[PDB]
Amino acid sequence: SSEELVKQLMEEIKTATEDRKIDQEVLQMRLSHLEQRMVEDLESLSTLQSELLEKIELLDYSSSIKQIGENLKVLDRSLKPVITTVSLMVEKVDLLYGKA
Amino acid sequence: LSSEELVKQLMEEIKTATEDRKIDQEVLQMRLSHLEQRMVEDLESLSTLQSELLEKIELLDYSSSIKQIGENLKVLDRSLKPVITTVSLMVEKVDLLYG
Amino acid sequence: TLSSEELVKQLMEEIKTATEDRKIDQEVLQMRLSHLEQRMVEDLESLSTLQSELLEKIELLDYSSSIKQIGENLKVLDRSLKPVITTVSLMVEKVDLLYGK
Amino acid sequence: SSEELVKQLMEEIKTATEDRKIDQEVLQMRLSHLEQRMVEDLESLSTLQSELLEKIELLDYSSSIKQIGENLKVLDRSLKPVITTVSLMVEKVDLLYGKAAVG
Repeated sequence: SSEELVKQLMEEIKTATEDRKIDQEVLQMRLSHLEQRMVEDLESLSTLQSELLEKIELLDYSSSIKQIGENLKVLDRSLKPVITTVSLMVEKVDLLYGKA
Repeated sequence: LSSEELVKQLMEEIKTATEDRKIDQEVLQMRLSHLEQRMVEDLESLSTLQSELLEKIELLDYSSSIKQIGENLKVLDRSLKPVITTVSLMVEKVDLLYG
Repeated sequence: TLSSEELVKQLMEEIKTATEDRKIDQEVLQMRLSHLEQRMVEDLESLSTLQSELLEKIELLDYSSSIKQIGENLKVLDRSLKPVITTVSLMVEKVDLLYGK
Repeated sequence: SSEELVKQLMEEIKTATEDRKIDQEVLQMRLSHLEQRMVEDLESLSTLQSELLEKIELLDYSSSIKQIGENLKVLDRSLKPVITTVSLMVEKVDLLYGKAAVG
């Protein structure tokens, strides 16, 4: 019963090492689940992030707005000569109208 | 200092250490599950925010307003120098008729 | 030179030093997960903030009205010019006919 | 078969201890893989977000759109007299055209 206490105990360590074997199964099951959920979800986020990027570059109107701006400055330029050419016609027409 | 008493001491040392290791394992299982639940909670939030960025950014669509302005700017261009030039011609033609 | 009783006692001091060291080793594996959770919590918090700060910035970059106005003002300036263009248009038809004779 | 039992038990404990030592090393190894994957993925999201913060600044036309609004108002104000002036002048051309047209 000292030699039967060693008997029982060698069965406990056999028992406990079987338990530990399953305990380590469950652990791998939770680890893998986290790793797989991390790529499903940290990945999913990256898609949308990049889908947003697409639309940000599809709503770049810097070129259209630079151009509108520049076309408006051409008109505003041609105002100078226009007023000049009109003012010379006014006196010309004023002269014919006084000497008709 | 018996043998049957000293095997029993070692029996309870091992029994304890086995109880300890089990707990350690259940602690680790809980911490892994907690981390995964927290990560999911916090990503679902970010994931929602990013969908409302996808919509909200359509506020920055001006494609149509911008085409209409490009065209009205052509209309203005035809409304100025080409008109004056025909007027200057016209005044030239009247001027001769009075000669 | 190995009494059964003496091998047991040696096994108990052995096991005792292994149960202490097993303890420290497990506390480190535990705190590895606490450290990673925190790291993840902090970085996702920062992400979330920027996301909100981006949302506020999109609202500060809506010049949709300010563009519609320029769109309209410009329609108004063009409409303001049709009457004079018509007048010139008619006078030119009349003058060119007389000049061509 | 007292000392030879202890010596057998000791061997069972040795194989149990060393199996555990390895399971710990295997766990430490998956944890390092987890730590490195998590950090690499979070650094990517943080990279891609700060690239987002920059691209969106390209849609800040405020400076341009003020200048457009400004340059238009000028033109619109600067044209009001030019319409008036050409309208009076074209009426006078009319009155001159009438006489030239009968004579």
